[PDB]
Amino acid sequence: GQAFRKFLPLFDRVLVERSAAETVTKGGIMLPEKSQGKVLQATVVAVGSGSKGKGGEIQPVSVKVGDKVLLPEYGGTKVVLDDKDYFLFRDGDILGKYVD
Amino acid sequence: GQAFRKFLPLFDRVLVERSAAETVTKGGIMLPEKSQGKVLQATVVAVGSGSKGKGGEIQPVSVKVGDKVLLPEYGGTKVVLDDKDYFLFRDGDILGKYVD
Amino acid sequence: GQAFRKFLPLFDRVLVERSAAETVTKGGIMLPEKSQGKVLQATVVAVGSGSKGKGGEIQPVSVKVGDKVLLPEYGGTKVVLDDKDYFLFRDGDILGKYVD
Amino acid sequence: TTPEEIAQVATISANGDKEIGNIISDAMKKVGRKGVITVKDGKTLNDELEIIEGMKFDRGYISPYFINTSKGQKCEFQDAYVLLSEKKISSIQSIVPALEIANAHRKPLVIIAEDVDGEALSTLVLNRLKVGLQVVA
Ligand SMILES: [Mg+2]
Repeated sequence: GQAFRKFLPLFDRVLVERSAAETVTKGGIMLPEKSQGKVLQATVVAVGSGSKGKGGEIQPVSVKVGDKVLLPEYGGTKVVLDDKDYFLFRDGDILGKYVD
Repeated sequence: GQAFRKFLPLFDRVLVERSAAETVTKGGIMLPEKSQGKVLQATVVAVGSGSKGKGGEIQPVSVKVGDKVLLPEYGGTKVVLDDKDYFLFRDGDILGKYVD
Repeated sequence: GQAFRKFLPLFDRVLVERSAAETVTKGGIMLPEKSQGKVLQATVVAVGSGSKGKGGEIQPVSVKVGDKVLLPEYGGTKVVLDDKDYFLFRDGDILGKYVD
Repeated sequence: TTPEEIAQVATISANGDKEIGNIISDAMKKVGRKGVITVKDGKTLNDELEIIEGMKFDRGYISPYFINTSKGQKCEFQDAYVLLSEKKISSIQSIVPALEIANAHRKPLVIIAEDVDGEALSTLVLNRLKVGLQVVA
């Protein structure tokens, strides 16, 4: 498992950083910050060692560090690292990764 | 799994796009857009790698990209790819597919 | 599985067509249509490929196409094929088949 | 057939007051013989005639921050776009494209609607007080 800023999540837990919320549209219209909601696009900054769903070997996490992923509405835990916000999810709670 | 528009769904999730809602009948009567409801017909544009029902091998998705499917009323996640709406379902949530 | 009207249900899903409700008794008294309810007798017109209840092999559906079956009062999904009504049930939801 | 006859009728009917007859003849010259003339009280000793042209209605601002003319505490635009809504504009997505048009064409925007809720008001006031968008609701 990968550790981010002296933090290593346990089991199949993925620590991500949410992307910056948009404030200016394509046409130049500035947006209010209060009506921005929560950003569903994140990047994976830490992964766990995985879980033991099958006996014997350990299962690696499907995502890796440096992958942009799509988050669900609910299911994250707020982790404060150096007064910066990150969100802890499960491996199965991730909807899908943007590939390039 | 197969990605669509730089988006690859994870596990057994399937990304589809709903078919265009009908607006004129076969007799020639135009329909109001607010009474159209939700279109249950879709086509599979992206598939995931699948889940692991048994130990060892990984189970692929039953549907493939390019298959027309019938969706349930509830159980989809709205995904906004380049300001176009797609819907993420599970592999087991698909009711059936239209063969030809 | 066996398709019907270009529709093949997925997993252990059975598409049936409900029998016609009775409108005239054995003596000659006509029935109102609004009190007929739902017919619990149907015939199997499409079967899926089955479910992976055990590892390895695929389990065939217990019913086949052309079997008269008894439906539970809850558990069906309405499917409109060629502007005609059919119902999707699970394989285990079917109560019993009329043998002859 | 003459406005002098109109003034004579209005003067005779107002107990020989020729100023009332003259002011009714002027009002009827301006807004027409079958036009709308409304009598109300005045805070001044003398009678006066006010002509309201165009489409004036008794609905003010929604936000006081829309003032761009501090001399009369009023909003003043020229050659302005107008967006008319039969329903109350509530979602931000219902106001972003109109603001995008009004900014891409560099023209003011008057949004006349049933009401404007807090999200759309916050977007309008933020774009007025931050980047300088000529809008009024
Ligand atoms: Mg009189």
